[PDB]
Parts: sequence; C-alpha cells; structure tokens
Amino acid sequence: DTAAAIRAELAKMEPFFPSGLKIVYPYDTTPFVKISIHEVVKTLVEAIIL
Amino acid sequence: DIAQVQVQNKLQLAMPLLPQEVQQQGVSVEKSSSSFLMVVGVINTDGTMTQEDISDYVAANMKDAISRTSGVGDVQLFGSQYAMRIWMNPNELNKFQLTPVDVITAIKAQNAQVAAGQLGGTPPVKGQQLNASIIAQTRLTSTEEFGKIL
Amino acid sequence: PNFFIDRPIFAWVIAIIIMLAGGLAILKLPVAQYPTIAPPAVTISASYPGADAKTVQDTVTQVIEQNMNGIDNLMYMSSNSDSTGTVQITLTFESGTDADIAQVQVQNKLQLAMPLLPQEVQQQGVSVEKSSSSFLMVVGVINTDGTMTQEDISDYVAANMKDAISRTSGVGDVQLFGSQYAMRIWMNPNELNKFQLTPVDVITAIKAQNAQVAAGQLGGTPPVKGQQLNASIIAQTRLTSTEEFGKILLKVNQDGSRVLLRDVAKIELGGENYDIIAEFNGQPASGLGIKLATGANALDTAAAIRAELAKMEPFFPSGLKIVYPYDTTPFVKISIHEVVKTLVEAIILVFLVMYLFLQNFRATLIPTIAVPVVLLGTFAVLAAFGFSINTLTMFGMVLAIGLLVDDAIVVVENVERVMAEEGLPPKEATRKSMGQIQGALVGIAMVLSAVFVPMAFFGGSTGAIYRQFSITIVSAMALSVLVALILTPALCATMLKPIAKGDHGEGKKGFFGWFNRMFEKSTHHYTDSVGGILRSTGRYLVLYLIIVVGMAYLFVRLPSSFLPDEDQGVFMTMVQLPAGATQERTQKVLNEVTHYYLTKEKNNVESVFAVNGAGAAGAGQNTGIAFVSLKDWADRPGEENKVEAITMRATRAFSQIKDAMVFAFNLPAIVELGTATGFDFELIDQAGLGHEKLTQARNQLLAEAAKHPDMLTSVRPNGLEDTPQFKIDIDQEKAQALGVSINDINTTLGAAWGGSYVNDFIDRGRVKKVYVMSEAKYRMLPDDIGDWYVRAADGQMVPFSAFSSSRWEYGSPRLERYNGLPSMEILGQAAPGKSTGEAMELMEQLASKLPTGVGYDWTGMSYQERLSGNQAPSLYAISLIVVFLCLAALYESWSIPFSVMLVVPLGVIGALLAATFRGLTNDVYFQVGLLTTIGLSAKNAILIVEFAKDLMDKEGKGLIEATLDAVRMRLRPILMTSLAFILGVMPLVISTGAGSGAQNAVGTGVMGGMVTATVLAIFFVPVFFVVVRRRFSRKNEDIEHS
Amino acid sequence: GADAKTVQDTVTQVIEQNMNGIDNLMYMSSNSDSTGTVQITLTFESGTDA
Amino acid sequence: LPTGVGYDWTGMSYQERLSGNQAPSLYAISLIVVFLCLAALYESWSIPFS
Ligand SMILES: CCCCCCCCCCCCO[C@@H]1O[C@H](CO)[C@@H](O[C@H]2O[C@H](CO)[C@@H](O)[C@@H](O)[C@H]2O)[C@H](O)[C@H]1O
Repeated sequence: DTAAAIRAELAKMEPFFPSGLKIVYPYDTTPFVKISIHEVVKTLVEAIIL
Repeated sequence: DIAQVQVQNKLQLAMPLLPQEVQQQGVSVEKSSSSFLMVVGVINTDGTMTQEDISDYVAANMKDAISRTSGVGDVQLFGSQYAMRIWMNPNELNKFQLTPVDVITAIKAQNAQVAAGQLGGTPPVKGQQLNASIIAQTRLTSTEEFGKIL
Repeated sequence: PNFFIDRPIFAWVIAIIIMLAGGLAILKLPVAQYPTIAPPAVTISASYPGADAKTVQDTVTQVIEQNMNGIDNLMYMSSNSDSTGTVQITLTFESGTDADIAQVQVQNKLQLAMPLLPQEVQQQGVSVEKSSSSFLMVVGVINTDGTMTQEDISDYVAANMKDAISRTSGVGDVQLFGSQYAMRIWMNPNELNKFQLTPVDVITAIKAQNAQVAAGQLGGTPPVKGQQLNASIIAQTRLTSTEEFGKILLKVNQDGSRVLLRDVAKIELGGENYDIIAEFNGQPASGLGIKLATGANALDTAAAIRAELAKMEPFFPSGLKIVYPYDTTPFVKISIHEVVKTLVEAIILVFLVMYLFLQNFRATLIPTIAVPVVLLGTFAVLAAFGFSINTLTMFGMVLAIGLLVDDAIVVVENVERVMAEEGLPPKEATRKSMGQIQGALVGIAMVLSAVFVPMAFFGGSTGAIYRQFSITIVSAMALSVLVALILTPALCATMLKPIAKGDHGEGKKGFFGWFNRMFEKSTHHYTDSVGGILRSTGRYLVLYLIIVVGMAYLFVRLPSSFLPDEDQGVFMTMVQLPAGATQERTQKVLNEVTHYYLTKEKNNVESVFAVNGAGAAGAGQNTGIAFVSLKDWADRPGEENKVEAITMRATRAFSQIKDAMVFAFNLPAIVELGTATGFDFELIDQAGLGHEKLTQARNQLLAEAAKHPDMLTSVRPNGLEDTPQFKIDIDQEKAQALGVSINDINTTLGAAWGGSYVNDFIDRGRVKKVYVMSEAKYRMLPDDIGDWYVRAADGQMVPFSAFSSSRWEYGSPRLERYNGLPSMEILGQAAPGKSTGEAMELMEQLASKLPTGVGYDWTGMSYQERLSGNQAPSLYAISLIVVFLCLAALYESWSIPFSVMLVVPLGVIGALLAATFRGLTNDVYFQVGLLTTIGLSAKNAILIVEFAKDLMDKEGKGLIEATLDAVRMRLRPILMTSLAFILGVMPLVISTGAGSGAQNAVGTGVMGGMVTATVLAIFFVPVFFVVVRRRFSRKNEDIEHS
Repeated sequence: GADAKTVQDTVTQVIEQNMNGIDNLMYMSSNSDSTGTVQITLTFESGTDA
Repeated sequence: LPTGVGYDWTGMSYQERLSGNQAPSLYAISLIVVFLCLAALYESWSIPFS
C-alpha cells in the first residue's frame, strides 16, 4: 500500500519533469511478494482442478 | 506513535544543550524500518545534465512530496539539493586583510528578510486614507548578486 | 418465540430489562447538533510582526512545509501566508485518524522545525490547534456607558471571566476574540532626533532596566559549619507601573541633565494589536468563543455557562453586560422538542387507528406498550456503539417509526383475525398466527437490514452522515422484530379478549361501528376486483412498465442536494472594500449595514456584530464581516420574516446602493462542509516558475471558464488580488559609507513602522507584553520616512533620504500553498441544469489548456466526494444481491423473490412524484426517506407472498384463489398501518417554525411514497405473484386440493 | 531564583488555564517554589488511557 | 470557618467518599437484578417477593 501510494505520487509528477527526465527502478521488495503470492494462488486453483 | 512521543519528549529536553549548528541543521525523530523498502531511480537519458542538476530536481520537486506520502518512514537522498556555494581563496582573502569571519558576517548582513511595516499601519490617525505594505530588504536570488556582496 | 406465549412473565422481564438499560442510556447520553462529520484538520498558526506576505512565506512557511514529513495518515496540506504577518498551515487528515495523535505528531515535527525559524516568530509563539470551525456558542462582552474601550473590555475578559467559563462543566475550549493589554511605547521621532537617539537605544534600554535576574541565597548549600540563616535574595524586578517605564534612562547629557523614556515617547497600556475592531450594535465589544466539550451534553454546557455568567453579574464593572450573539443551543432545544413530539403523536395515532379499526381497548393497549420499549432499547444500542442524541440519529428514528409501527400492527391484527375467523381461544389463535408470520418476520428483518447496512459503509463525510441513520434505523428495526417475536406475542396471547367465530361485529352497535359493514363490503369489493384484474394481466403489465419508465424520468429530472438549509436564528453578511482601503472606511460601511438591520428589520434583527479587520476573504484593514443575530422565532410569523427573504433584501440592499462589495448570507447546516453543486479547484505552480506567471495562468483559466457558461457557472478565485506595495531599496554602499550600520537602518525602520515585541511585564498578577513602536502621526504617509534618522558610527544622525531610494511596485497580500508548492485557489459551481461532475470534467479540460509548469488539483469538498460517488452502485448491487438471496432462503424459491422485489418502483414513483409537485430536492433526508419507503412496500409484499405461498402449499388451495384469499386477509392490516403512517408523517410534511427544512424533506417524500405504494400494491402485488408463479414448472400446477 | 508568588501567576496559573476539555480529569493540584521549581499534577478518572 | 473558605476530599478520602456514595445505588441495582432474575427462571411473579 505504501508503495502503491508512492507510485501514485511519482505518476502525478511525471509531466512536469525536465527534458530528458526518466525514472528507473533499481530495487523494490514489491515485485517478489506480488509474483510469489500469485504463484501460491495459481497453485490452489490448479490443485482444485487436480 | 506513543513510543515516538515519549522519545521526542526526552529529545526536546536535551535540545537546548545542543549546539546551534546541530540545532539548525535539524534533528529528526523517526519510527522507521532499518531496511529500505525500495530505491527510486532518477536519470537523464539524453544526458543534457550532470548529476547535480538532477540531485536538485529530485530534492526540489519530488522528495518533499514522497516523504509526505502517508506510510513512508524515512527517505534517503543519493545526491543533494542546490545550495549557494561560496568557495573562498586564502590568498585572495589575505591580500585584502579579511578573514572567513568577515565573509560570514557580510553574507549575514547584505542577505536577509526584514520585518518592515505598513503605510497607514494599525492603529492609525483620523481620516487616514492609505494602506500599503513596506517591502524592505529581501533575500538574494541569483548567484551573481552574491558577487556584488560588498 | 412460541415459548413466551407460555411464559408472559419472562417476556415482561426482558421488556423491563431493555427499558431500563435504554432509559439508563437516555439519562447519560450526549447531545449535539450533528456528529463529527468533517475529516480531521490541524492548523499550525504563526505571526511575524510587521513582515509582508513574501517574508512570512520565505522565513517560516516554507521552513515548516519542509519540516512536516512522516506524519501518519496525511491527506492534504494547504496554507495561507498573509501580509498581515500571520501564516496558517492547514493539515487535513484521512477521516477516522486519531485526531489527538495527528495533532501530537504535527506539533512535535513543528517543535523540531522551531530552531530553523526567525527569532521574532519563535518568540511570539507558534500554535498547533484542532480545526472544527464549530463553536457551541459565541458570547459577546460589552459596556453600556461607553465606559471602557474594546481593548479595556478584551482585557477584562482575559483577566476576569475566561477562566471561570473554562471552569464551567462541559466546556472543552474557550477561544479569545480580541487582544490583551500591552505596554505600548509610542516613540516621537522628532524628540528622539532632538537627543540623537534611535529606536535601537530604546530597545536596549527597555530590555535592560526591566528584567528578572537569577539571584541566589543566604545560607546557601553547602554552607559553613554552624551557619544560621536561610532566606531568599530578591533582586532586579520587572516593572509594574506604566509610570516606572517613564523613568527609564535613554542617555545622560553632558550638562548633568538626564534623558528619560517619558520624554521621547508617549507611554500607555493599550492593545497588543489593533487590526480587528468590534462593535456590538455600534457599542464597543470583545468576544468569547465557547466550544462543547468532547462527548459532552450541549444543552447543559450552555445552561451552566449562562448560570456562570449570572454568578458573575454582580461583580462586573460599571456598564459591563454580557450578551449572546451566537448560540447553537435553542436550535437543538427546539429540534429535540419536535422529534419527541412527533414520536408521542405517532403513538397516539397508532392508538387512534387501532381503535377506529379493531375497536377493542386491550388490543389497542398492546402496540401502545410495544414501541416505547423498542425506542428505549434503540437508545441503548446506539449508546453502546457510542453515538449521541443528534439531528441525524433522531431523524433516523423518526424514519424508524414506520417499521416499528407496522411490525406491532401486523402481529396484533393477525392474531385478532385468526380469532374472528376460526373461533380459537386467544392463545391458540396466537400460536396459529405467530407460527403463521414467523419466517416472514425474520426475513423482513434480513431484507430491511440488507438495504440499510450497505449505506453505512459509505466513505468520507458523506459516509459518516449515512452511518448515523444506518445504525439508528437497523437497531430500531432488529429490536422491533425481536420484540415482535418475544413480547408482542406474549402480550397478544395474554391480555387480548376472545372473539366469537365468524363475528366481524357487522353491526351490533349503534353509535360507533356503523362502519364495519362499510369496510367489510368494500374489502370484498376489493378482492372481487383483484381477481378481475388477474383475469387479464397483460394490460396491467403494461401499466407497470409505464410506471417504471416514468419513475426513471422523475428520478433523473430531480435535483440533488446535501442538506436542506435552515433558518438557525442567525445569519451573517460579509463586506469587502477596494484593495488597500482603510480601517476607517470599512468601519463606516459596517456602521451603515448595522443600522440597516437595526432599521428595516427593527422587528426581525435582535443584535448585530460588526467585525472590522477580519473577514471572509482574509484578514486586513481592507475587510469586514457582520455577525447578525435574529429574534426568537415566535416573533417572526410570516414568509418575509424568514432568513431567505431577509438575506435577499439585504444583499439587494447593499448591491446597487453601494460603492464596495457587500454580500449577505446564511450558513450551511453542517457548518464546515460544501455547496452540493460546487467545487474547489487548486491551480498549482509545479515548476520553478513565478507568482506573476501563476496568476497569469489563473486569469487564463478564468477566461476559458468564462467561455463555458452552459456548464460552469460564476467560477471565481478564492484569494486576494495583488496590491500596490511600497519598496524601500536600501543602498548598502552609501549607508556603509556615511557610517551607519545596516542593522541600525533595518531595526530602527522596523521598530518604527512595524513595531517590536521587546520585553514582558507583570500587571495585577498576570504577565503581558511590551511593544515599542512609532507614534501614529509619524508613520502613515511615505514622506514621513524622512522624519527618522540613523545615528552613525561617529555620533551623527542620518536621514533615510540619504541611503534609501523608494518606489511603488505590485505584490501579493496573500500567498497560498498546496502540498509544499505555490498554488492559487479557485472556487466555483455548475450550470443550473448541469451536474457538478460534468463541470469538474470540463474544469480538468480547461486547466489542461494551461502553460507548462502549471498543474492542477482538487481539494476539500471535491476531494471527499470524488472518492465517495464511486460507491453507491456497488453497495446497492450488493443490496439487491443480498435481499434476493434472503428471500430465496425464506421461500425455497429462486424466482418467488421476484414477485416481491418487483414491488420496489411502486413506492419510488410516489416519492419522486411528491418531491417534484412540492418543489423539494433529492438529498439525504429524501434518500433515507426513499429507502424507508422501499422498506414498507417490501415488508407488505413479503407478507402477501408468504401468505399466498402458504395457502398454496400447506392448504392445497389453488393459485388464483390462494393469492385472492391472501390479499383479502391482509388488506386490513395494510390499510391500518398506512393510515397510521400517513397520519403521523403528515405533520412533518406541513410544518414551518425551526428546523422545518429537514422535517419537510423527510415527510414529503415519505408520504407520497406511502400513498402510491400501498394504493398500488394492493393491486400490483397479486399479479406479480401470479405472473411470476406462472413461470414454473412442468404442469404441476394451477392447482389445488390435497 | 524567582519567588513562589512569581512563578505561580507567570507559570502555574498560566498553565492551569489551558487544562480544560481534558478527557476524564478528576482533579488538578499544583505547587509554586522559591527554590525555582513549579509543578502541576493532573489526576485522572480511573480507567482513563494513560 | 468564614465565608469563602470551602472544603474538599482527595486521593484516599476521595475514593472513600466514592464507595460511601455508591453503596445505596449498588444495593438498589443488585437487589433488583436478582428480583428480575428469579421472576424469570421461576415463572412465578411471586417467588421474588418471598
Ligand atoms: C387503497 C385505496 C384504493 C384506491 C384505488 C382507486 C380506483 C382505481 C383502481 C382499480 C383498478 C381495478 O379495475 C378492474 O379492472 C379489471 C380488469 O382490467 C376489471 O375486470 C373486468 O374486466 C375484465 C376484462 O376487461 C374481466 O375479467 C371482467 O370480468 C371484469 O371483472 C375489474 O372488475 C375492475 O375492478
């Protein structure tokens, strides 16, 4: 949630950035929690199929 | 929240016993994680700017708002904000028989905001008919005026 | 359930228990006008004496905006930087945040920013406060003999009254309106110059001869052996008289003469600040703003306060009387009076219908006993969930009466019917019938809470308002069904008199009952007709479809509101003069208005409170406000004696026949909220741009919305436009040359024109301030600059005309910020037929038209709502799904739930009809009303279809016959209730006097809905059941006899 | 160094004046010292959140 | 004592003043709780009086 809010703020700042200003994302504990818990959900449903 | 309250309430009792340099450079009390949740990157692709230009765009356009994001404990700057940098020459200073202290005092004097007053100020005189703001000594703005500092 | 029919004492005991806890809750329960509705806001306020807008924006404001981070649950941060030297930072938080925690976090981050502040600001005190704008009452304090000036009075407040009122029980906050006494030293520049002295020396003097000093002690520790005395050293003491301040030395002259302060400057006890000058019916006054304690009872806080003032009455100085310019309390006294009045009347009407319909006295005593119990209990259930007796919760009960009343009636009736039909003894009739309506009763509770709880989960201020009604009503309802299953059956089975089989009393009596045949005949007429319509149904299906499309049309073409505006015994008129105007001019206007209300409204206006210096627009000499109090409502009978009409003739009065802008208006009801069809735009300077560029973008947008009057309407900025300001360019070179310290130039200039808080002194036992400033006559006009001289290094005086060049420029008097950044506020509302949303979309489109570095944003009201409207469809989809699921349980049908759900429009067409022909608007009271109405139609249809199904299944009767019999036996109760309801509500629909806006809002929609819904349902429901029932199954069939 | 009567109507009663609308306050008592310390105790309704 | 000299209890004596002023109320309710209860379990309306 904290992270989703921050992505909202950065997005609200995007159009007023100087010429050439891109944001990069070198490190975030977020994508692992997301894809990991999603694989566990994949598994429950798969398991119901079996 | 409460722990933070009890802690900062002891910190303010310690504050007067602190240095003025320490005091005004700012002390912070935070309920934070010891690990970064995330690291946000800022670059320029078309490389029309050095790291400082960037460091300042970050510190001057983004970092205040990100640290006001609800739920964000600490934000660390990989870089720094812009500052008025006065880099003294020991030789060219000694030549004129002046010391760093005089640089300090000078800047303190020719650069400031000043409580002025008001034309038609309150409490006025009978029938009086003009009210306006006195604009006095204002902070310096550009770099060059720091050269015209006498 | 059946259980109590054989245990009437146990029932009585639970009843008593509910009554006692409820009565206990009634005794120790809070009262307020409204609950907490607005999101939490905490403001940091600070003042920088003499400084200008840009100064306070650039010495404090930005320093604080930068130091306020990592504070929990922040929504938005908005601030004013005033050229009156005050800076205010609003931090508005997410709704439901711990108010107190937020305020604590804000004030501790500020306590960290404090060392980075100016020394003057730091020492004047920065304050952190919670921001409800809702004072319980505003007490005026005056003098009759023109004995004392307003500074005198203000001080009298601060030194004699303010403390005891804050000792009054139930008073959680006392705010002071005015300024305290100060030691005011008004320098004379001429007699200052005569003696070659500058304000600087005045400063240094006053700081020096007036001070407390760390002394010490005789017999101090560790003393010497045998030592014999311990006592206190009393040293240099602060001054006490004004006179002692006259005797302070500024210089010794060579010829032995001394130069005292008394000489260069007039010295007197006078106001800490003179911006705001207040007059009460012309006579001078000061004021006290009392806020209700947290969770406290309003009526007793007010009563206690008036009593406290009376206990102080004989101790007031000559001519000092206390007045009450603003008081929420009688609005609440009278509204409470009206709600209970309605409840008892309603009870009376249910007795009157119950007699003039069942005419058996002990029958009529049953529902009479029922509801009191239920009310009481709901008060306890509410108390348990931490509410108070306030407007919203009470009109929630007023709405609940319908459901309570119906439930009681349903039971008593059905029992009576079972007797007059079958010849059962009272009790056996009771088990037959409780056992007849039971499932319908639990189901109706499930469906009623199924529509009423989803609206509890609305978010934001809108969500709070809904939450009140939702809980009050569901609790009243759930208790009414428990009571309908435990006590009512007990009361039925026990105290009810037995009826002869096939009685109907179809005559027997001469005086009172010549009606029973008339009703009997007609109830058969009715069912005759119903079968008749069940013959050809199609035509009637058409009628329905028509009714619905029409209902939609009525729904769309009806106006949305938030709440009905209320004459509250009080209104106000605001006054705005041309930029840079004078205290004395604004004051002149305000005296004129004051008189207008005291003239052309000799009979309506009780008292007028003119405040010069503080307004709507902001602070400054340039603005005024008028607080206008109105006579008690009994003395204002007519249509012309009401606030709408008054504010009309006053705005009409001060528009055409004035030289400056004067609006007159009435406050909203929940006094901190928004203008239903309006919005609050924030135009934000996003790039490293300029104030000049931002304002130009603002003009640009004002123009582009000027081009769209079919969508947006009267779109306007909410700030102060630029004023001409006086620039003093100091030549650093010349001043350093002629031998003058720039500091001496600055601080003499300051202490001359802006003033300086120097030291503190102790009057009568209370520490106050010491201000040194020019005299009036030497600091008004720009030329006066010349009268002030700066002493040089050597010992010589220097005119400002020697090193200071001067001019005029433009500048801004009010510098606004949004989220740390430079911003500009833009208020507005939508076109007459157009929706606030459309107007907002167009506004985003226009603001998108702006130059680069210009972003846009929403704040306040527009924030809370842009979140909240996303939810009505979702919550109501939840509701349909849940209710259908419930009815799907109750029968054992996935389809029969449609024969009752199909009934919902029947009631709406009455509400929408009734609002439009009455000229009302689609607001809360109307919406809660619509739901309430849906609630009765759903109840009745659920009972009808239950009965129908029951004869079909557990009696093997046919279809058309079964529904026939059904609607037959359940005609009478329907009609009984609806008679009761329409009669109790009717007062709400036809009422003026206090609070009648809300009362009409409830009453109308409801009444219209009741009428069309029952007088439609008795015909449309049977077709619903029948037509639906005929989409199942394989023959099977249509039917009968097994 | 200040005296009792000094610290009491400069510090004690000044601070005692804002102690209204405090939830669950039972009683408030305060001391004023010429040894230089000034102290105000707030005793609260039993079961109040400390 | 002379007019304007009032009196009070605090701390131990306060709390004691409390238990004293609460004893009758306690006996009213607790007696009444039981009357209500026996009238319930024992369907008799009379068993409570005796
Ligand atoms: C609570 C107060 C109620 C106030 C209502 C005021 C009056 C208006 C509503 C009454 C509507 C009923 O009007 C009803 O029409 C149907 C058929 O369409 C009639 O039925 C009649 O026509 C159909 C065919 O055309 C046949 O079945 C025929 O045998 C005959 O009964 C009913 O005999 C009549 O009673």
